[PDB]
Amino acid sequence: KLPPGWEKRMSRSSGRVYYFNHITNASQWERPSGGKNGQGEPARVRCSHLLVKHSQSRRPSSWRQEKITRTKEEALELINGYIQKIKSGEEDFESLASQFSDASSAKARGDLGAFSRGQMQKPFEDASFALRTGEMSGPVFTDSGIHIILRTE
Repeated sequence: KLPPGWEKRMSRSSGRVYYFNHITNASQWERPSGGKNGQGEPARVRCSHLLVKHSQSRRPSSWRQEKITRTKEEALELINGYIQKIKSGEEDFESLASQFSDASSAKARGDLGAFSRGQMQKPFEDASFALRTGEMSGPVFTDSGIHIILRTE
């Protein structure tokens, strides 16, 4: 049971049971599903994203700063921080993407418009098509950096 990529898990050195998606890297306390079959994946999706680049990004540079020097671990720490902030309700995805995304799409609040498979980098693509409308991904790693993805359509 459970939608694609989803599996029930438990925290190490902890007992907290939760659900994790191996494709989007998303984690949540709520069970992802409460019967539709042969549904497959959407042929086209619309997603927004928040990208945090690091020194190993295929291009350690963005509109935010001339030279990206933070490491991958530092970027992941920032990504985890944005996720937690969005999940608490303290900040919203759009405002954080507009302010802190190292991607130029920040001017459009992270919105990338609609796309099909074969257009984006594989990891980003895989997470995007495994998301259901309104869902947000966990940390997704690509050559560009680390992203937080939100499917809007």
